[PDB]
Amino acid sequence: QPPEEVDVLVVGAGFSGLYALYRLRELGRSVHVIETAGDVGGVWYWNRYPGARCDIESIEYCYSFSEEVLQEWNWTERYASQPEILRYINFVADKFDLRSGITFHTTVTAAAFDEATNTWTVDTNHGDRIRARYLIMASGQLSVPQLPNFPGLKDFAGNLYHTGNWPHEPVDFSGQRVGVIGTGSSGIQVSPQIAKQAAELFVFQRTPHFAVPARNAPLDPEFLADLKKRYAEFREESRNTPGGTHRYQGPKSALEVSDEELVETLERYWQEGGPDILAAYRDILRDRDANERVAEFIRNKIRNTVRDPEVAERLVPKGYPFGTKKLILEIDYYEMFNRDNVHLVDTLSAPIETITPRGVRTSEREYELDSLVLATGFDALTGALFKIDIRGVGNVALKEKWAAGPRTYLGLSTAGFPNLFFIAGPGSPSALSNMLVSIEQHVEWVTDHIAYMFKNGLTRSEAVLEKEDEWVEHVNEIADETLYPMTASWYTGANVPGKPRVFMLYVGGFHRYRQICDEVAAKGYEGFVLT
Ligand SMILES: Cc1cc2nc3c(=O)[nH]c(=O)nc-3n(C[C@H](O)[C@H](O)[C@H](O)COP(=O)(O)OP(=O)(O)OC[C@H]3O[C@@H](n4cnc5c(N)ncnc54)[C@H](O)[C@@H]3O)c2cc1C
Ligand SMILES: CC(=O)c1ccc[n+]([C@@H]2O[C@H](COP(=O)([O-])OP(=O)([O-])OC[C@H]3O[C@@H](n4cnc5c(N)ncnc54)[C@H](OP(=O)([O-])[O-])[C@@H]3O)[C@@H](O)[C@H]2O)c1
Repeated sequence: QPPEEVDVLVVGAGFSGLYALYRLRELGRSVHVIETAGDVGGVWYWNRYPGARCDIESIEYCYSFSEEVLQEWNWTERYASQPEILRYINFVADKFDLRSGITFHTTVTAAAFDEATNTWTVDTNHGDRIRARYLIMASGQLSVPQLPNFPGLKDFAGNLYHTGNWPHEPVDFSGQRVGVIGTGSSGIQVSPQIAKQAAELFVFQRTPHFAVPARNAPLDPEFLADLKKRYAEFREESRNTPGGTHRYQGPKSALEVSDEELVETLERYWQEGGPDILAAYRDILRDRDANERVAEFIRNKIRNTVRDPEVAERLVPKGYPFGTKKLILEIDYYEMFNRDNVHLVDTLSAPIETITPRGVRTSEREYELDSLVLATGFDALTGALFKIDIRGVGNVALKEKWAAGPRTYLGLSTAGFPNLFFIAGPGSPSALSNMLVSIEQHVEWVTDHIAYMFKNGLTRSEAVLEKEDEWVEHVNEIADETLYPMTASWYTGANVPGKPRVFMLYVGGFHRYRQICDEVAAKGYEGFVLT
């Protein structure tokens, strides 16, 4: 139940928030968190759908700031399930007594910067008004569920769910005719789970996403114990990579190798599982012909997965470069379509016309359903800020500054909004990275800066408008040497009608981005106006 005056206010208590809280306390600053949720966790509190699971190996997707935590915590599986990750987060929160720094059940609704006093005034739906010198937005990247765009949702007679705001008490689909709309990551995890309770499962595909097998496995406790001996060293290796994990960076071009070496090299990634295929050859993101060679191996893998070819070809991702939507790890998802209580409804060929109260009508036919699950993604990267009335200098709304796309210096800050910091968001590596790496560096960097403002008795930090401008053109130029901008993904805002179609992330790799952030801090925060 919030203070009235705080050195730094933080929004959200997922990985970013909790680290921010801890580190700002270690730095002898007053600090408080405001969080919509009932408890700590962010995505891992929200997304309790059955099947929810990490894409990055447990040993990678975790904090490194605390040596004790590395030592004590025991991961059990190659990819943590959501409850295990939530346990981890609750564990870390207990260990550093973080909850006394967090007001739960409370959404921030506006914030306005008082040029008179170099300070932010932050409002909430409960009615609290807090005044802070610095505002840290740790409100995540995928934290505002997107409904799909059509009519008669309100009308549906059965039960309705978004994966991203799933109920707390487990949901029973036993006996039910169930429909899932969305075959993203969330769709692909949640479906094989639902398929096991329900009498009939209908899967509403628009564009096929690319997925490879996770080959999850138990985590050998010998190996864990071993790794613990050199944990910090291992983490440090992950921090000096483009992607923030131990993925091997293929030195070769997917064009230079023969077909035989191609198939044989990719068959090895396929047996092993996980995302490392993305970096099998250096030019898979940089050259349509390179990418198409990998992409085709994948599609055949998918064809040979499903007994019936008609069904199989509808599962085959067509239209766009492999790796340019999030690459998805599947567990028994394609196998699922062999079960005869599962049906793939292709909405490319037969659009969804409306939801009726009895279910879902396409142009071809209607589908009667007792339950319907939306796995339809999130208003991404900007979604969550946009729900807060954030006003900068001159009373400029950020919602408007950014209306043609996010405009940031390093992603960390935007000009015209002193003392405002975005954690792991547009302008930065963000979700193109093991996010615990992207997130730890940002918190470190932001909180170093705040510590350093206080050390030097300064009170106003602002990004310089031309540097912001130079940063944006830079983010776009590098995006444009890759294949990313070419496709409609949440990365480009394309999953939301009317959202400006810009590739929003920094594609240079984490290591490079940190280097830049470091040279910047080294020079007294070049590109900021400090007063
Ligand atoms: C299902 C799912 C799985 C994921 N898998 C991976 C993965 O495998 N690897 C990876 O690297 N990343 C993945 N991520 C990306 C994910 O964003 C990060 O890994 C990380 O969990 C993000 O944490 P965060 O602190 O940035 O914010 P979030 O965990 O998104 O937390 C933000 C918090 O702020 C709260 N909040 C938002 N607005 C307000 C408001 N106005 N007032 C008060 N509170 C507010 C939200 O409720 C939320 O609690 C996944 C994302 C999803 C959605
Ligand atoms: C770690 C891990 O495995 C994990 C697990 C879960 C999430 N995550 C992370 O969060 C991000 C989101 O993944 P997600 O599943 O929640 O959402 P998505 O990826 O945006 O796909 C939305 C889906 O719904 C379909 N769709 C959208 N609108 C539609 C419409 N109007 N009509 C009909 N269909 C509509 C849309 O169809 P299409 O043709 O591509 O627009 C697509 O099928 C991920 O990338 C990860 O970063 C990670």
